[PDB]
Amino acid sequence: QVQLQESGGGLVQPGGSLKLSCAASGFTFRDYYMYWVRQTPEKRLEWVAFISNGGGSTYYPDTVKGRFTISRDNAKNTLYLQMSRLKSEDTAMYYCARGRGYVWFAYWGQGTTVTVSS
Amino acid sequence: QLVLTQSSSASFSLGASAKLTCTLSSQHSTYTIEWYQQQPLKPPKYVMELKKDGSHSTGDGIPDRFSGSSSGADRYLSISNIQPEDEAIYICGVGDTIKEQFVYVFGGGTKVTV
Repeated sequence: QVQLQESGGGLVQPGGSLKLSCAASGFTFRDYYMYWVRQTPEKRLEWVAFISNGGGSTYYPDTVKGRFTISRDNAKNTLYLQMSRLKSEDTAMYYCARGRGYVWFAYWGQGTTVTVSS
Repeated sequence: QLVLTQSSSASFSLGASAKLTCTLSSQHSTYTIEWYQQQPLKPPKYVMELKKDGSHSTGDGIPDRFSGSSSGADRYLSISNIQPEDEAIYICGVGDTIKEQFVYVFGGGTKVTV
């Protein structure tokens, strides 16, 4: 059974940085694409970042492209999301998701909330 | 101009039948979408992948009461014999590689109350 566990959220300030982690288990981490998807207070879902099996390719929406960095350490079975120059608009619940074939978000984590206040 | 417009939130009485709509933007009427279900305070859950011909494959733990069909730019999620556990927000999403770069749009979501 697949398990994804996020960590690292909390109350932060605009301009700061924060790094989120997602501990994976129940599957061979290195054999799958991993993603980060967030849900804002208004309930809207937003894809935030994607990384390939061995970390060779990464893609982001133009909304976070120059501020967020997705990375992974396959030896630790962990996915990361480095967030810099935090904006109020970054306030949301962040989820890590694992794909399956052509399906992007086949498996989701529990989510960690990042609250940016101003 | 990739957008997904979803039908309005509605309530259904246990045992009833529900049909939800997710409309693709005209230029992408032949796209394959994904349906996600999110129950109160819980993580979204993968429901199904739905193609232009209405064919689909559901996720694990999905009751046979959930089916999909299509009609042009419309993508439908049909919930048969509505149960309590079905109360949730249903969001559709669609991926695409526009300018050699990933893109993924979600719909506003539709809340189903029982």
